[PDB]
Amino acid sequence: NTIHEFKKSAKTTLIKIDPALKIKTKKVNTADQCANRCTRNKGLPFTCKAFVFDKARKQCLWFPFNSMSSGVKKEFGHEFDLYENKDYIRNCIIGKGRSYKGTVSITKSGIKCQPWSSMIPHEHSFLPSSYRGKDLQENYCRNPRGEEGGPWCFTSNPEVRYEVCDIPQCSE
Amino acid sequence: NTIHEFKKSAKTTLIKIDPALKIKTKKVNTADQCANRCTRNKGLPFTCKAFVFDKARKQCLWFPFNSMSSGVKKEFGHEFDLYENKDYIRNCIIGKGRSYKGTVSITKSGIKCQPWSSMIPHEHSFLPSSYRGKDLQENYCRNPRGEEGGPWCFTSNPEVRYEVCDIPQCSE
Amino acid sequence: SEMNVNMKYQLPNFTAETPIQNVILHEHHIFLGATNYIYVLNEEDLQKVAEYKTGPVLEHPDCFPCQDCSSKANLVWKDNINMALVVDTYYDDQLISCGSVNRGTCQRHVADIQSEVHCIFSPPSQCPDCVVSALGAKVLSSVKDRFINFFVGNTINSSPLHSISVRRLKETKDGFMFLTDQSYIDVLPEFRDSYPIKYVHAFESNNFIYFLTVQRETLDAQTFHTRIIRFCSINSGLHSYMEMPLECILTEKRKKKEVFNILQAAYVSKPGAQLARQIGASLNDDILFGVFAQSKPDSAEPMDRSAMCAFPIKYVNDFFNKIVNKNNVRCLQHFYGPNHEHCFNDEYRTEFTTALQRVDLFMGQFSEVLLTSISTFIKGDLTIANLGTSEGRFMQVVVSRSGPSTPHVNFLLDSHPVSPEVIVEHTLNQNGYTLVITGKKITKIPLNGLGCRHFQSCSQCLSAPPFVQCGWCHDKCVRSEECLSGTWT
Amino acid sequence: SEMNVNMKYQLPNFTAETPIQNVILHEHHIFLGATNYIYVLNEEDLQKVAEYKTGPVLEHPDCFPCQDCSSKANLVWKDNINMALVVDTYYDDQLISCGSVNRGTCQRHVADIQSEVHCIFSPPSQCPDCVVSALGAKVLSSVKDRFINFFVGNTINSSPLHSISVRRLKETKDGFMFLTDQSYIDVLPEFRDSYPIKYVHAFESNNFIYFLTVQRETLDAQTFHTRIIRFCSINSGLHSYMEMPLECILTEKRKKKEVFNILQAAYVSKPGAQLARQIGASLNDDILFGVFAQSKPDSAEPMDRSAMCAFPIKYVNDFFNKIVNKNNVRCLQHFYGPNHEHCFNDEYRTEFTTALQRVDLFMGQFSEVLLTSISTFIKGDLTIANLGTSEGRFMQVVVSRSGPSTPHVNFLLDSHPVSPEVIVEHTLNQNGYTLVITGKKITKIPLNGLGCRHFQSCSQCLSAPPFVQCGWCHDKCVRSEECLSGTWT
Repeated sequence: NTIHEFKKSAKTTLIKIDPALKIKTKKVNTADQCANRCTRNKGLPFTCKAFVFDKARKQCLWFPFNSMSSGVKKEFGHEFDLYENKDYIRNCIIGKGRSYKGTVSITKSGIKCQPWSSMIPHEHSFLPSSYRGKDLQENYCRNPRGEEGGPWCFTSNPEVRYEVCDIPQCSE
Repeated sequence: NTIHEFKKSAKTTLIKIDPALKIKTKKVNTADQCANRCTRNKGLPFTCKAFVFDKARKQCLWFPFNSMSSGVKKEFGHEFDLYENKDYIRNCIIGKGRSYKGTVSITKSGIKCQPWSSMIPHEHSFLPSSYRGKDLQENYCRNPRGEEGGPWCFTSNPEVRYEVCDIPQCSE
Repeated sequence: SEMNVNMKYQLPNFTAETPIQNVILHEHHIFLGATNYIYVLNEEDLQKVAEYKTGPVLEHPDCFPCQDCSSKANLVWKDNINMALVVDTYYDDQLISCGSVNRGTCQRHVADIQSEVHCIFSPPSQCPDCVVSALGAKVLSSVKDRFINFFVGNTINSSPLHSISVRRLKETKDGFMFLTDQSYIDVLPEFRDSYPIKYVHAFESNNFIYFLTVQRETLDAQTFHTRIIRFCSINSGLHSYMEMPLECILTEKRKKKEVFNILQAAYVSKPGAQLARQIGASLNDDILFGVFAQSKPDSAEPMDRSAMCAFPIKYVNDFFNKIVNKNNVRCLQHFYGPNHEHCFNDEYRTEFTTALQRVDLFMGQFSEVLLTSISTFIKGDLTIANLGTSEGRFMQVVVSRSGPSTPHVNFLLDSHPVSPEVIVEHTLNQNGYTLVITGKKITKIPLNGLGCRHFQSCSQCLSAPPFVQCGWCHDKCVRSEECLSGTWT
Repeated sequence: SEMNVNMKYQLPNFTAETPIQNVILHEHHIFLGATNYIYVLNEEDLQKVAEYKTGPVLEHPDCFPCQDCSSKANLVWKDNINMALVVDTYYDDQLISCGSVNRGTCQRHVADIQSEVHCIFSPPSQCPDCVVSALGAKVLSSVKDRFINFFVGNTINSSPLHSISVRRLKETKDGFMFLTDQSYIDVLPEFRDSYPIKYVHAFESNNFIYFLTVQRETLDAQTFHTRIIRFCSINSGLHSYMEMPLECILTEKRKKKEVFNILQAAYVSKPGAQLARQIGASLNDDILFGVFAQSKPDSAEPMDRSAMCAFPIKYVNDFFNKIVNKNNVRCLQHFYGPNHEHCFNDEYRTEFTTALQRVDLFMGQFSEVLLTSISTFIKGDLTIANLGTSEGRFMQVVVSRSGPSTPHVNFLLDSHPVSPEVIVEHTLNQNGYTLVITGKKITKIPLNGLGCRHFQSCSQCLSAPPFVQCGWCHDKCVRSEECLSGTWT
């Protein structure tokens, strides 16, 4: 049930701007079969790197690409749900993690990070609608401010408002 | 059931060479509860980065470290099973992936890689007992030869013996 | 160049002879409780109509409160201050006042409101109609089960009074009966001297009673604290009694940290749609708005660094419910005492530690001046607050998280500091008025605007919200109709 | 300096007058089938004991095969070559031989083995006792259901013969009855001219019959190919008949690619424990060992670049079963024909495409010379092979994936190329001997060693396996007892 592992952008799909890319489209019941099929590339002639599920058509669209691949257009669509591969999500930070988008969502001390959009416990100025450039989603530690500390999250701990998360840097 | 996600070294445990490290030890029934607990750091005062399960004592040992953390000793023990965090396994290649050890185990074209130790379809000179330095385990694409192409696997396809796997390079 | 800071505008104005304890709006009549006096005015023009005096009374211990003792040649003459004013409308439209001069002997009066007087005494070990304290108290009443229920926080000098209690008036309208002993909560006599408690506001939302208090951070802590207190509304007594600390702090978000412990005043309302999202609260939701001050070290004195911040009531309720660890919950120190039998374990009273924090809404805009009174209203989508000042200046600001908005209305009212008690009235067509105290003078201020001429740059005039529909007449900010030609931006 | 390449050692040796078609070991007697002759020897000393000649027979079409026709003054005298030799031991210990001179008219003989002769004829549209082909065939028999079953691959010049068939001898011992028509498989007459088929080895493992063939890669492909053929062992006929191509190739492992299509010979055995892991096969497991040659372009001629490689029988069985895609499975081209009715869809015969590959075990050690015969045995943990040569040189090598082992035994036998047919016998105490053909001379070679003096460096002598227990006498490699003093490393 790896569907839970892959990253979900709801109400979102992708369109390829490059002709060379090939999309594997097939109607099924649920995105669960899409995830199972892309997981092991079932009948997939390529390196499946994302898939968009359409509930209206109940159809999988499998891609050897995803959002971070160049030449791809992000499209808001309520019937479209985009899913990206974590194993195709770089899980070490380049600099201050300014571009990092992986799903590590726990404080360095080991505390559960709070949802960004929610304001409990702590209200804050940083919001997805306000801040669309960095594209924080629910709890993924980010540094939209580009703070030296790296990606941080507002702790769900009432006592501590915020904490920088722990990532292994790509220290060559 | 993330236990399936984490990487398993059977008959293996770790001992810390540094005093500062703290281990969270507790007896349970199965390593499944160890994995669930380390997954969200349940009662864990630190950034859980690995855990060793002992069947004889039925005890979890949780660690803010793992094998690749410095100052840790690898110990063969049949009653010990070490489990490492994938999200604490760098999933992009540094150079030719000479040190890469992530679990991407599919050819660039999208084919299931064959077990290293097994010889079906293809026998080969590269074996775990022979090659202990690089530490390939079942199907994780490796470059113990350090071939330019990067980590490769011998395809389970009878027609094609081998293929280089597809990794996103840490291209800053 | 920037803004004509103070410009004097003459408005409908009433002046009194004594300081005003209370201001109330009810049925086209303005009810003011001033020292020794009870003024009644026409809402439209601030023309004083009728008043009932309560002049400085004679005091003698032998004389019982209600019956007047003009035969006391031996004893003092002491001034009377109205502790609280209440208006009853579920029954006959009438006014119930209480002053400290008679040990909280409330009197009620059933155009003029001085028509009748009824001294509320019900003659015995404890006094069930010694209602209000003298040095400090807060009162708020609301119709509960067709009987107006009275919520009374009390301060005691350690010299029959209870810290907080709820009493109900008998239909005979003669006095109040304490249904239960847990209907009141008391500080221990040892600590009655220390650990001062003060009340600032009270209200109800969503079937729960909320009081706001400032008092020492802990017993023998030599440091103060702001807390809210919530409990169910049951005539029998205070059952689901809980309190927790509140904190307002602004700091850089990622990881300049200053904290304003001391509360000053507050106001309850509904938000504007734009800011409803700015705080992630529904437009229907009720929100408290608090004004806070920092303290001098281990002092109740407020330094002149003030802030305000908002609180979704659901947020506070949730923090009461689940968001805080069950371990940090501690015993009620000043009720049960540290050496409490039930400490090691309807019935219980609770005390909380990890304060709920909220960030500044004005990003420190007033880290230089002190703030006294607050009021909230909406204008279409927008929401606007009318602030009070320790100096006495008055101003209005469009409240929104989207950057700091300059005070679209600002000037300096009378010499007195702005009193906390205000009443804002909204009439249809987005015209309304604030009733604001300053010493012994009331002021009624329109909502729509106070003269667009207070602008000193084209950019300054452009920030004026569109509901004013006033703009730049090519050299100065006056509206379109008074811009002779069309060169009006 | 390095190794005295050839040193001539005199061993127990028998010489014959005609080339040897076959060599068989059974019950302390060595049975050799040579052109026109049937030699029987003592196993111990290669002393020839008795022989039955089958001299160059007269040929006349009118004369039936079995009855001799010495009355034929009109006609040719043609030489007789024994196609195959078989030994029966489940019944009386007896020897059944077949030669091409009489159109495969087998004869059987029940110390001397020439005691009796029985001409196997059972007198009709098809010939059920025209057993062996002339230009090319392979025979192997084993007791099946108490009746010796005979497996006969046949080559045809397109001039009653079947490509492959299984026949059984009647208890009367007079001839063979084809139980079914599917007991044989035939090439179509159109293609009977083309698409040549040759057989090299046959055997059985795990209740299955395996033949090894070389023939054109496809019909009208103008290119050759090596395949194995497996089918069940049922007297009725060939039911689970399948074939697949085999390839032996060495290339750099990560991603110098040369392929040796043409097979030469093979041997079936069990492995050594060290190499059992070297190939991931159980020690109990049976393994085939194949020697292969490359082809000249579109030729059956083998160039002098040879290799060998091993095959776990389970591996081949699995490749038969599941490892290959069901799509690539194709029709049997030369049986049914491309324009086959059943092609679009016990009964079926199958043909496979994607060849099973195995890597070289000698990493190209013999990309310069050509290899003819093979034999396998074990010495404690170790496993050792005795190779054959197109030149005729003989050598023995410790077979192991752990690096290439130099030939611990090497020299040059007679002028003839080493014939493919060998018989190795292992007696207790790890002493044994190979029986090897070279033209018309047999050679019996000990297993334990052939004279340790063939070494020309101390390092060279150190590589000698410990089972020889021969070492360096401080200047030359001779063993301890013949090292006078103790300076023996």
